[PDB]
Amino acid sequence: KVRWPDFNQEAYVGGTMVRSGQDPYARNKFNQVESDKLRMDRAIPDTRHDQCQRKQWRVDLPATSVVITFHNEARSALLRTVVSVLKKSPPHLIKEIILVDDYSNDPEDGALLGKIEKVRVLRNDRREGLMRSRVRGADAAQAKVLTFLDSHCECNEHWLEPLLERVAEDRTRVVSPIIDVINMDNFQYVGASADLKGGFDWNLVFKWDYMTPEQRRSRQGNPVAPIKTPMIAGGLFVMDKFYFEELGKYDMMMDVWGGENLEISFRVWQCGGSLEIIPCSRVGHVFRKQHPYTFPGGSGTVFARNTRRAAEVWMDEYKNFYYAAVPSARNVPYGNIQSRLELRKKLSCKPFKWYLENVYPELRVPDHQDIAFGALQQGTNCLDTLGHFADGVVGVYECHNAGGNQEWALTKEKSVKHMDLCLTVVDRAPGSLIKLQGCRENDSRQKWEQIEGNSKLRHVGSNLCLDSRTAKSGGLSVEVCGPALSQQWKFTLN
Amino acid sequence: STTPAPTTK
Ligand SMILES: O=c1ccn([C@@H]2O[C@H](COP(=O)(O)OP(=O)(O)O)[C@@H](O)[C@H]2O)c(=O)[nH]1
Ligand SMILES: [Mn+2]
Repeated sequence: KVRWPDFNQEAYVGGTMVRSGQDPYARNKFNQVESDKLRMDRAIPDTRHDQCQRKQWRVDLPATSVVITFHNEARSALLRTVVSVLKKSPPHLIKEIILVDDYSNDPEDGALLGKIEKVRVLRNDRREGLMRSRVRGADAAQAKVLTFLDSHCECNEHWLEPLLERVAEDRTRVVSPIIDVINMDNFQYVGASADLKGGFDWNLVFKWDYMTPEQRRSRQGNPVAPIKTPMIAGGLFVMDKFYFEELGKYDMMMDVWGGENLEISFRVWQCGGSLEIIPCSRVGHVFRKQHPYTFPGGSGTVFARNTRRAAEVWMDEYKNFYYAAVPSARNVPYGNIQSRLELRKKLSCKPFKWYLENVYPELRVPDHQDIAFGALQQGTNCLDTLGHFADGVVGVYECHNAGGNQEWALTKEKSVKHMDLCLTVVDRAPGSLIKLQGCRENDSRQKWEQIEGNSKLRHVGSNLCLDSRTAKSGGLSVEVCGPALSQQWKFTLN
Repeated sequence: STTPAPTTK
Protein backbone atom coordinates (compact mmCIF):
# COMPACT_ATOMS: atom_id res chain seq x y z
CA LYS A 1 0.00 0.00 0.00
CA VAL A 2 1.02 3.63 -0.44
CA ARG A 3 0.84 6.33 2.21
CA TRP A 4 -1.50 9.03 0.93
CA PRO A 5 1.23 11.70 0.59
CA ASP A 6 2.85 9.47 -2.03
CA PHE A 7 -0.32 8.82 -4.03
CA ASN A 8 0.07 10.05 -7.63
CA GLN A 9 -2.85 12.46 -7.73
CA GLU A 10 -1.76 13.93 -11.06
CA ALA A 11 -1.92 10.56 -12.82
CA TYR A 12 -5.20 9.67 -11.10
CA VAL A 13 -7.06 12.93 -11.82
CA GLY A 14 -5.35 13.52 -15.17
CA GLY A 15 -7.22 10.63 -16.76
CA THR A 16 -10.61 12.34 -16.57
CA MET A 17 -10.02 16.09 -16.82
CA VAL A 18 -12.41 18.34 -18.72
CA ARG A 19 -11.35 18.83 -22.32
CA SER A 20 -10.91 22.35 -23.65
CA GLY A 21 -14.19 23.76 -24.91
CA GLN A 22 -16.24 21.27 -22.90
CA ASP A 23 -18.79 22.20 -20.21
CA PRO A 24 -17.10 22.03 -16.78
CA TYR A 25 -20.47 21.42 -15.07
CA ALA A 26 -21.89 18.68 -17.31
CA ARG A 27 -20.57 15.62 -15.47
CA ASN A 28 -20.93 16.63 -11.82
CA LYS A 29 -23.17 19.70 -11.64
CA PHE A 30 -20.23 21.48 -9.99
CA ASN A 31 -17.11 22.90 -11.63
CA GLN A 32 -14.73 20.02 -12.26
CA VAL A 33 -12.04 22.30 -13.66
CA GLU A 34 -11.85 24.08 -10.31
CA SER A 35 -12.05 20.85 -8.32
CA ASP A 36 -9.22 19.41 -10.43
CA LYS A 37 -7.01 22.45 -9.77
CA LEU A 38 -6.86 21.69 -6.05
CA ARG A 39 -4.25 19.51 -4.40
CA MET A 40 -5.62 16.49 -2.52
CA ASP A 41 -4.42 17.95 0.78
CA ARG A 42 -5.13 21.61 0.08
CA ALA A 43 -5.27 23.80 3.17
CA ILE A 44 -8.64 25.08 4.37
CA PRO A 45 -9.54 27.75 6.95
CA ASP A 46 -10.23 26.75 10.56
CA THR A 47 -13.91 27.69 10.79
CA ARG A 48 -14.31 26.54 14.41
CA HIS A 49 -15.37 28.83 17.24
CA ASP A 50 -12.43 29.97 19.39
CA GLN A 51 -13.70 27.98 22.37
CA CYS A 52 -13.23 24.73 20.45
CA GLN A 53 -9.48 24.68 20.87
CA ARG A 54 -10.04 24.46 24.63
CA LYS A 55 -12.82 21.84 24.69
CA GLN A 56 -11.66 18.36 25.67
CA TRP A 57 -12.62 14.75 24.99
CA ARG A 58 -11.66 11.40 26.52
CA VAL A 59 -8.42 9.74 25.48
CA ASP A 60 -9.97 6.30 25.01
CA LEU A 61 -12.25 7.21 22.11
CA PRO A 62 -13.54 4.33 19.96
CA ALA A 63 -12.09 3.98 16.45
CA THR A 64 -14.47 4.43 13.53
CA SER A 65 -15.07 2.90 10.11
CA VAL A 66 -15.61 5.71 7.61
CA VAL A 67 -18.17 4.80 4.96
CA ILE A 68 -18.20 6.84 1.76
CA THR A 69 -20.50 5.74 -1.04
CA PHE A 70 -20.18 7.27 -4.48
CA HIS A 71 -21.68 7.14 -7.96
CA ASN A 72 -19.78 8.83 -10.79
CA GLU A 73 -17.94 11.22 -8.51
CA ALA A 74 -15.25 13.55 -9.82
CA ARG A 75 -11.91 11.85 -9.11
CA SER A 76 -10.36 14.98 -7.60
CA ALA A 77 -13.27 15.42 -5.20
CA LEU A 78 -13.35 11.75 -4.16
CA LEU A 79 -9.60 11.65 -3.56
CA ARG A 80 -9.68 14.91 -1.61
CA THR A 81 -12.44 13.56 0.64
CA VAL A 82 -10.36 10.48 1.44
CA VAL A 83 -7.18 12.47 2.02
CA SER A 84 -8.95 14.97 4.29
CA VAL A 85 -10.09 12.06 6.46
CA LEU A 86 -6.58 10.60 6.65
CA LYS A 87 -4.77 13.89 7.20
CA LYS A 88 -7.18 15.51 9.68
CA SER A 89 -8.07 12.48 11.82
CA PRO A 90 -5.88 10.84 14.47
CA PRO A 91 -4.64 7.65 12.75
CA HIS A 92 -5.59 5.43 15.70
CA LEU A 93 -9.20 6.56 15.33
CA ILE A 94 -9.49 5.62 11.66
CA LYS A 95 -9.94 1.85 11.57
CA GLU A 96 -10.58 1.92 7.84
CA ILE A 97 -12.15 3.95 5.04
CA ILE A 98 -14.71 1.91 3.12
CA LEU A 99 -15.46 3.26 -0.35
CA VAL A 100 -18.70 1.84 -1.72
CA ASP A 101 -18.57 2.29 -5.49
CA ASP A 102 -22.26 2.39 -6.39
CA TYR A 103 -21.87 1.00 -9.92
CA SER A 104 -19.88 3.95 -11.28
CA ASN A 105 -19.34 4.13 -15.05
CA ASP A 106 -15.58 3.59 -14.69
CA PRO A 107 -14.53 0.97 -12.08
CA GLU A 108 -11.07 2.55 -11.96
CA ASP A 109 -12.32 5.64 -10.10
CA GLY A 110 -12.56 3.50 -7.00
CA ALA A 111 -10.11 0.68 -7.73
CA LEU A 112 -7.16 3.02 -8.14
CA LEU A 113 -7.76 4.46 -4.66
CA GLY A 114 -7.64 0.97 -3.18
CA LYS A 115 -3.85 1.21 -3.08
CA ILE A 116 -4.01 3.94 -0.46
CA GLU A 117 -3.39 3.06 3.19
CA LYS A 118 -6.58 1.99 5.00
CA VAL A 119 -8.84 2.27 1.95
CA ARG A 120 -11.10 -0.68 1.15
CA VAL A 121 -13.15 -0.62 -2.05
CA LEU A 122 -16.50 -2.39 -2.41
CA ARG A 123 -18.03 -2.10 -5.88
CA ASN A 124 -21.74 -2.82 -6.27
CA ASP A 125 -22.49 -5.32 -9.03
CA ARG A 126 -25.46 -3.13 -10.00
CA ARG A 127 -26.79 0.33 -9.12
CA GLU A 128 -28.12 0.23 -5.54
CA GLY A 129 -28.58 3.86 -4.48
CA LEU A 130 -27.16 5.56 -1.40
CA MET A 131 -29.37 3.80 1.16
CA ARG A 132 -28.48 0.23 0.23
CA SER A 133 -24.89 1.30 -0.45
CA ARG A 134 -24.47 2.82 3.02
CA VAL A 135 -25.94 -0.33 4.54
CA ARG A 136 -23.46 -2.48 2.61
CA GLY A 137 -20.60 -0.36 3.90
CA ALA A 138 -21.98 -0.42 7.44
CA ASP A 139 -22.41 -4.21 7.33
CA ALA A 140 -18.77 -4.56 6.30
CA ALA A 141 -17.50 -2.16 8.97
CA GLN A 142 -15.18 -3.64 11.58
CA ALA A 143 -15.13 -0.71 14.00
CA LYS A 144 -17.69 -0.11 16.74
CA VAL A 145 -18.64 3.34 15.45
CA LEU A 146 -19.80 4.31 11.96
CA THR A 147 -19.05 7.58 10.19
CA PHE A 148 -20.77 8.45 6.92
CA LEU A 149 -19.53 11.19 4.58
CA ASP A 150 -20.49 12.23 1.05
CA SER A 151 -17.83 11.76 -1.65
CA HIS A 152 -17.14 15.51 -1.98
CA CYS A 153 -16.31 16.65 1.54
CA GLU A 154 -13.27 18.09 3.29
CA CYS A 155 -12.78 17.43 7.01
CA ASN A 156 -11.48 20.28 9.14
CA GLU A 157 -9.23 20.54 12.22
CA HIS A 158 -10.11 18.02 14.95
CA TRP A 159 -13.44 17.27 13.27
CA LEU A 160 -13.70 13.68 14.50
CA GLU A 161 -12.93 13.68 18.21
CA PRO A 162 -15.87 15.92 19.20
CA LEU A 163 -18.26 13.59 17.39
CA LEU A 164 -16.83 10.39 18.84
CA GLU A 165 -16.93 11.87 22.36
CA ARG A 166 -20.70 12.34 22.15
CA VAL A 167 -21.30 8.75 21.03
CA ALA A 168 -18.82 7.29 23.51
CA GLU A 169 -20.75 8.98 26.32
CA ASP A 170 -24.20 7.94 25.07
CA ARG A 171 -24.57 5.33 22.32
CA THR A 172 -28.06 6.57 21.41
CA ARG A 173 -26.77 9.93 20.18
CA VAL A 174 -26.54 10.30 16.40
CA VAL A 175 -24.28 13.27 15.74
CA SER A 176 -23.26 15.44 12.84
CA PRO A 177 -20.73 18.22 12.25
CA ILE A 178 -21.63 21.74 11.26
CA ILE A 179 -21.45 21.38 7.47
CA ASP A 180 -19.33 24.11 5.89
CA VAL A 181 -19.73 25.22 2.29
CA ILE A 182 -17.39 24.33 -0.56
CA ASN A 183 -18.50 26.62 -3.41
CA MET A 184 -19.63 24.65 -6.48
CA ASP A 185 -18.22 27.25 -8.87
CA ASN A 186 -14.75 28.01 -7.54
CA PHE A 187 -14.41 25.57 -4.64
CA GLN A 188 -13.56 28.07 -1.91
CA TYR A 189 -14.19 26.68 1.60
CA VAL A 190 -16.46 28.91 3.72
CA GLY A 191 -17.76 28.48 7.24
CA ALA A 192 -21.44 27.84 7.78
CA SER A 193 -23.44 29.83 10.30
CA ALA A 194 -23.53 28.16 13.72
CA ASP A 195 -27.06 29.45 14.45
CA LEU A 196 -28.73 26.71 12.39
CA LYS A 197 -30.70 23.52 12.95
CA GLY A 198 -32.04 20.92 10.53
CA GLY A 199 -35.71 21.19 9.64
CA PHE A 200 -38.44 20.86 7.03
CA ASP A 201 -41.79 22.21 5.86
CA TRP A 202 -44.74 19.91 5.20
CA ASN A 203 -43.49 19.12 1.70
CA LEU A 204 -40.92 17.10 3.65
CA VAL A 205 -37.89 18.68 1.98
CA PHE A 206 -34.88 19.16 4.25
CA LYS A 207 -33.97 22.79 4.91
CA TRP A 208 -31.89 24.76 7.39
CA ASP A 209 -33.80 26.53 10.17
CA TYR A 210 -32.41 29.59 11.92
CA MET A 211 -32.53 29.47 15.72
CA THR A 212 -35.22 31.48 17.48
CA PRO A 213 -34.14 34.46 19.60
CA GLU A 214 -34.51 32.45 22.81
CA GLN A 215 -32.56 29.47 21.47
CA ARG A 216 -29.63 31.73 20.57
CA ARG A 217 -29.83 33.51 23.93
CA SER A 218 -29.77 30.22 25.84
CA ARG A 219 -26.50 29.21 24.14
CA GLN A 220 -24.52 32.25 25.29
CA GLY A 221 -23.12 30.39 28.29
CA ASN A 222 -21.55 27.82 25.98
CA PRO A 223 -21.73 28.65 22.24
CA VAL A 224 -20.15 25.31 21.31
CA ALA A 225 -22.61 23.13 23.21
CA PRO A 226 -24.32 20.38 21.19
CA ILE A 227 -27.34 21.53 19.20
CA LYS A 228 -30.33 19.20 19.35
CA THR A 229 -31.77 19.08 15.84
CA PRO A 230 -35.15 17.82 14.54
CA MET A 231 -33.39 16.46 11.47
CA ILE A 232 -29.85 15.86 10.24
CA ALA A 233 -28.82 16.93 6.73
CA GLY A 234 -28.26 13.23 6.09
CA GLY A 235 -24.92 12.63 4.40
CA LEU A 236 -22.54 13.48 7.24
CA PHE A 237 -22.98 11.81 10.61
CA VAL A 238 -21.55 9.45 13.23
CA MET A 239 -23.48 6.63 14.89
CA ASP A 240 -22.73 3.69 17.17
CA LYS A 241 -22.64 0.63 14.90
CA PHE A 242 -24.73 -1.71 17.05
CA TYR A 243 -27.24 1.11 17.52
CA PHE A 244 -27.42 1.71 13.76
CA GLU A 245 -28.14 -1.99 13.32
CA GLU A 246 -30.65 -2.58 16.10
CA LEU A 247 -32.57 0.60 15.31
CA GLY A 248 -33.15 -0.61 11.77
CA LYS A 249 -30.21 0.53 9.61
CA TYR A 250 -31.99 2.18 6.64
CA ASP A 251 -35.21 1.25 4.85
CA MET A 252 -33.72 -1.05 2.19
CA MET A 253 -36.57 -0.33 -0.21
CA MET A 254 -35.59 3.33 -0.58
CA ASP A 255 -33.89 4.06 -3.91
CA VAL A 256 -31.11 6.34 -5.17
CA TRP A 257 -31.40 9.49 -3.06
CA GLY A 258 -33.90 11.34 -0.89
CA GLY A 259 -36.08 10.67 2.12
CA GLU A 260 -33.70 8.51 4.12
CA ASN A 261 -32.50 11.47 6.16
CA LEU A 262 -36.11 12.22 7.09
CA GLU A 263 -36.75 8.57 7.94
CA ILE A 264 -33.74 8.02 10.19
CA SER A 265 -34.29 11.38 11.88
CA PHE A 266 -37.89 10.55 12.80
CA ARG A 267 -36.94 7.01 13.79
CA VAL A 268 -34.07 8.01 16.07
CA TRP A 269 -36.10 10.66 17.92
CA GLN A 270 -39.36 8.73 18.13
CA CYS A 271 -37.59 5.56 19.19
CA GLY A 272 -35.51 6.88 22.07
CA GLY A 273 -32.29 8.38 20.75
CA SER A 274 -31.37 11.93 19.78
CA LEU A 275 -29.85 13.94 16.93
CA GLU A 276 -27.15 16.55 17.47
CA ILE A 277 -25.14 19.07 15.48
CA ILE A 278 -21.71 19.52 17.09
CA PRO A 279 -20.28 23.05 16.58
CA CYS A 280 -16.67 22.07 17.16
CA SER A 281 -16.83 19.46 14.40
CA ARG A 282 -16.51 21.03 10.94
CA VAL A 283 -16.63 19.31 7.56
CA GLY A 284 -17.02 21.09 4.24
CA HIS A 285 -19.41 19.80 1.58
CA VAL A 286 -19.92 20.67 -2.08
CA PHE A 287 -23.59 21.63 -2.12
CA ARG A 288 -25.18 21.46 -5.58
CA LYS A 289 -28.43 22.61 -7.14
CA GLN A 290 -29.03 19.49 -9.23
CA HIS A 291 -28.07 15.81 -9.12
CA PRO A 292 -25.83 14.80 -12.05
CA TYR A 293 -26.88 11.15 -12.00
CA THR A 294 -29.91 9.17 -13.16
CA PHE A 295 -33.07 8.30 -11.24
CA PRO A 296 -35.06 5.39 -12.71
CA GLY A 297 -38.52 6.86 -13.25
CA GLY A 298 -37.33 10.39 -12.53
CA SER A 299 -36.10 12.16 -9.41
CA GLY A 300 -39.57 13.48 -8.67
CA THR A 301 -41.12 10.02 -8.53
CA VAL A 302 -38.24 8.42 -6.63
CA PHE A 303 -38.17 11.20 -4.03
CA ALA A 304 -41.92 10.93 -3.59
CA ARG A 305 -41.77 7.15 -3.25
CA ASN A 306 -39.02 7.26 -0.63
CA THR A 307 -40.73 10.07 1.24
CA ARG A 308 -44.08 8.26 1.22
CA ARG A 309 -42.38 5.23 2.76
CA ALA A 310 -41.11 7.45 5.57
CA ALA A 311 -44.35 9.37 6.05
CA GLU A 312 -46.60 6.30 5.96
CA VAL A 313 -44.56 4.61 8.70
CA TRP A 314 -43.70 7.48 11.03
CA MET A 315 -46.00 10.50 10.70
CA ASP A 316 -49.35 8.98 11.69
CA GLU A 317 -52.20 11.37 10.85
CA TYR A 318 -49.72 14.16 10.10
CA LYS A 319 -48.78 12.47 6.83
CA ASN A 320 -51.92 14.05 5.40
CA PHE A 321 -50.29 17.48 5.52
CA TYR A 322 -47.56 16.17 3.23
CA TYR A 323 -50.14 14.99 0.69
CA ALA A 324 -51.93 18.34 0.99
CA ALA A 325 -48.70 20.24 0.29
CA VAL A 326 -47.62 17.79 -2.43
CA PRO A 327 -50.73 16.58 -4.33
CA SER A 328 -48.66 14.67 -6.90
CA ALA A 329 -47.37 12.38 -4.14
CA ARG A 330 -50.73 10.66 -3.52
CA ASN A 331 -50.44 8.93 -6.89
CA VAL A 332 -47.08 7.23 -6.33
CA PRO A 333 -46.92 3.52 -5.39
CA TYR A 334 -44.52 3.00 -2.47
CA GLY A 335 -44.54 -0.75 -1.91
CA ASN A 336 -44.80 -2.92 1.18
CA ILE A 337 -43.84 -1.22 4.45
CA GLN A 338 -44.72 -4.00 6.91
CA SER A 339 -41.14 -4.63 8.03
CA ARG A 340 -40.82 -0.95 8.94
CA LEU A 341 -44.21 -0.75 10.65
CA GLU A 342 -43.27 -3.85 12.66
CA LEU A 343 -39.91 -2.26 13.46
CA ARG A 344 -41.65 0.79 14.90
CA LYS A 345 -43.85 -1.44 17.06
CA LYS A 346 -40.95 -3.58 18.29
CA LEU A 347 -38.93 -0.50 19.23
CA SER A 348 -41.93 0.88 21.12
CA CYS A 349 -41.51 4.26 19.42
CA LYS A 350 -43.50 7.35 20.38
CA PRO A 351 -46.18 8.92 18.13
CA PHE A 352 -45.36 11.69 15.67
CA LYS A 353 -47.42 14.09 17.79
CA TRP A 354 -44.81 13.59 20.51
CA TYR A 355 -42.05 14.39 18.02
CA LEU A 356 -43.70 17.67 17.00
CA GLU A 357 -44.32 18.79 20.58
CA ASN A 358 -40.95 17.82 22.04
CA VAL A 359 -38.50 17.88 19.14
CA TYR A 360 -39.87 20.24 16.47
CA PRO A 361 -42.34 22.58 18.22
CA GLU A 362 -41.46 25.30 15.69
CA LEU A 363 -43.27 23.55 12.83
CA ARG A 364 -46.80 24.92 12.63
CA VAL A 365 -49.60 22.56 11.64
CA PRO A 366 -51.64 23.94 8.71
CA ASP A 367 -55.38 24.57 8.99
CA HIS A 368 -57.66 22.04 7.30
CA GLN A 369 -58.33 22.60 3.60
CA ASP A 370 -61.77 23.97 2.81
CA ILE A 371 -63.48 26.54 0.58
CA ALA A 372 -61.57 29.82 0.71
CA PHE A 373 -62.96 33.35 0.74
CA GLY A 374 -61.31 36.21 -1.08
CA ALA A 375 -61.56 39.04 -3.56
CA LEU A 376 -62.09 38.91 -7.32
CA GLN A 377 -59.64 41.51 -8.61
CA GLN A 378 -59.30 43.36 -11.90
CA GLY A 379 -56.44 45.83 -11.97
CA THR A 380 -56.61 47.66 -8.65
CA ASN A 381 -60.38 47.15 -8.53
CA CYS A 382 -62.42 44.49 -6.76
CA LEU A 383 -65.80 42.86 -7.47
CA ASP A 384 -68.11 44.87 -5.20
CA THR A 385 -71.72 44.24 -4.15
CA LEU A 386 -72.09 48.04 -4.09
CA GLY A 387 -74.01 47.47 -0.86
CA HIS A 388 -76.82 45.90 -2.87
CA PHE A 389 -79.02 42.94 -2.03
CA ALA A 390 -81.43 40.75 -4.00
CA ASP A 391 -82.32 42.15 -7.43
CA GLY A 392 -79.54 44.70 -7.24
CA VAL A 393 -76.63 45.04 -9.66
CA VAL A 394 -72.95 44.65 -8.84
CA GLY A 395 -69.87 46.55 -9.89
CA VAL A 396 -66.23 47.27 -9.13
CA TYR A 397 -64.43 49.58 -6.73
CA GLU A 398 -60.90 50.16 -5.45
CA CYS A 399 -59.82 47.14 -3.40
CA HIS A 400 -59.51 47.86 0.32
CA ASN A 401 -58.57 44.34 1.44
CA ALA A 402 -61.01 44.59 4.34
CA GLY A 403 -63.49 42.00 3.08
CA GLY A 404 -67.04 43.24 3.48
CA ASN A 405 -68.75 43.98 0.16
CA GLN A 406 -65.65 42.73 -1.65
CA GLU A 407 -65.50 39.26 -0.12
CA TRP A 408 -66.60 36.37 -2.31
CA ALA A 409 -66.37 32.61 -2.56
CA LEU A 410 -66.19 30.38 -5.63
CA THR A 411 -68.27 27.47 -4.36
CA LYS A 412 -68.20 23.83 -5.37
CA GLU A 413 -71.68 24.19 -6.87
CA LYS A 414 -70.00 26.73 -9.16
CA SER A 415 -71.61 29.88 -7.79
CA VAL A 416 -69.93 33.24 -7.10
CA LYS A 417 -71.26 33.88 -3.62
CA HIS A 418 -71.31 36.74 -1.13
CA MET A 419 -72.98 35.63 2.09
CA ASP A 420 -76.27 34.16 0.86
CA LEU A 421 -76.45 36.05 -2.44
CA CYS A 422 -75.09 34.82 -5.77
CA LEU A 423 -74.21 36.43 -9.13
CA THR A 424 -77.19 35.67 -11.36
CA VAL A 425 -77.48 35.84 -15.14
CA VAL A 426 -81.11 36.96 -15.32
CA ASP A 427 -80.72 37.60 -19.05
CA ARG A 428 -78.28 35.81 -21.38
CA ALA A 429 -78.55 38.47 -24.08
CA PRO A 430 -75.04 39.90 -24.56
CA GLY A 431 -74.70 43.17 -22.66
CA SER A 432 -77.32 42.29 -20.04
CA LEU A 433 -76.63 43.41 -16.48
CA ILE A 434 -76.29 40.56 -14.00
CA LYS A 435 -78.04 40.68 -10.63
CA LEU A 436 -77.69 39.43 -7.08
CA GLN A 437 -80.28 36.85 -6.06
CA GLY A 438 -80.51 34.24 -3.34
CA CYS A 439 -78.21 31.29 -3.95
CA ARG A 440 -80.01 28.16 -5.14
CA GLU A 441 -78.24 24.93 -6.01
CA ASN A 442 -80.57 24.34 -8.97
CA ASP A 443 -80.45 27.77 -10.61
CA SER A 444 -78.44 27.32 -13.82
CA ARG A 445 -78.29 31.11 -14.06
CA GLN A 446 -75.89 31.26 -11.11
CA LYS A 447 -73.24 28.91 -12.48
CA TRP A 448 -69.78 30.26 -13.32
CA GLU A 449 -66.38 28.73 -14.04
CA GLN A 450 -62.85 30.13 -14.11
CA ILE A 451 -61.02 29.84 -17.42
CA GLU A 452 -57.70 30.76 -19.03
CA GLY A 453 -55.37 30.19 -16.10
CA ASN A 454 -58.08 31.25 -13.67
CA SER A 455 -58.05 34.75 -15.15
CA LYS A 456 -61.68 35.08 -16.28
CA LEU A 457 -65.20 34.09 -15.21
CA ARG A 458 -67.43 32.36 -17.78
CA HIS A 459 -71.12 31.58 -17.33
CA VAL A 460 -71.43 27.79 -17.57
CA GLY A 461 -73.09 26.49 -20.72
CA SER A 462 -72.48 29.71 -22.63
CA ASN A 463 -69.73 31.80 -24.21
CA LEU A 464 -70.55 34.72 -21.95
CA CYS A 465 -67.97 36.18 -19.58
CA LEU A 466 -68.33 38.51 -16.60
CA ASP A 467 -67.59 41.98 -17.99
CA SER A 468 -67.06 45.36 -16.30
CA ARG A 469 -67.23 47.48 -19.46
CA THR A 470 -70.79 48.38 -18.45
CA ALA A 471 -69.90 49.30 -14.85
CA LYS A 472 -70.50 53.00 -15.55
CA SER A 473 -73.72 52.20 -17.40
CA GLY A 474 -75.59 50.18 -14.80
CA GLY A 475 -73.22 47.55 -13.42
CA LEU A 476 -71.41 44.36 -14.45
CA SER A 477 -72.79 42.43 -17.41
CA VAL A 478 -72.40 39.22 -19.37
CA GLU A 479 -70.61 39.73 -22.67
CA VAL A 480 -69.28 37.46 -25.40
CA CYS A 481 -65.93 36.20 -24.09
CA GLY A 482 -63.08 38.14 -25.69
CA PRO A 483 -59.58 39.69 -25.13
CA ALA A 484 -60.97 42.66 -23.16
CA LEU A 485 -59.27 43.81 -19.95
CA SER A 486 -62.78 44.23 -18.56
CA GLN A 487 -63.19 40.44 -18.55
CA GLN A 488 -60.12 39.74 -16.40
CA TRP A 489 -60.87 38.53 -12.87
CA LYS A 490 -58.35 36.97 -10.48
CA PHE A 491 -59.38 35.31 -7.22
CA THR A 492 -57.03 36.35 -4.42
CA LEU A 493 -57.42 34.43 -1.16
CA ASN A 494 -58.03 36.71 1.81
CA SER B 1 -34.00 18.87 -5.54
CA THR B 2 -30.82 18.50 -3.48
CA THR B 3 -29.56 19.21 0.03
CA PRO B 4 -29.43 23.03 0.26
CA ALA B 5 -26.33 24.92 1.38
CA PRO B 6 -26.58 26.58 4.80
CA THR B 7 -26.28 30.32 5.32
CA THR B 8 -22.59 31.12 5.84
CA LYS B 9 -21.05 32.82 8.89
O1 LIG C 1 -27.42 6.38 -6.60
C1 LIG C 1 -26.70 7.00 -5.86
C2 LIG C 1 -27.02 8.45 -5.59
C3 LIG C 1 -26.03 9.13 -4.65
N1 LIG C 1 -24.84 8.37 -4.09
C4 LIG C 1 -23.85 9.00 -3.17
O2 LIG C 1 -24.53 9.59 -2.06
C5 LIG C 1 -23.95 10.83 -1.71
C6 LIG C 1 -25.02 11.94 -1.49
O3 LIG C 1 -25.60 12.21 -2.76
P1 LIG C 1 -25.50 13.67 -3.29
O4 LIG C 1 -24.27 14.33 -2.95
O5 LIG C 1 -25.89 13.71 -4.81
O6 LIG C 1 -26.70 14.40 -2.52
P2 LIG C 1 -26.75 15.91 -1.95
O7 LIG C 1 -25.57 16.17 -1.02
O8 LIG C 1 -26.77 17.06 -3.06
O9 LIG C 1 -28.14 16.08 -1.29
C7 LIG C 1 -22.89 11.00 -2.66
O10 LIG C 1 -21.65 10.66 -2.06
C8 LIG C 1 -23.33 10.24 -3.88
O11 LIG C 1 -22.26 10.31 -4.79
C9 LIG C 1 -24.65 6.99 -4.43
O12 LIG C 1 -23.68 6.33 -3.99
N2 LIG C 1 -25.56 6.35 -5.30
MN1 LIG D 1 -23.55 15.72 -1.39
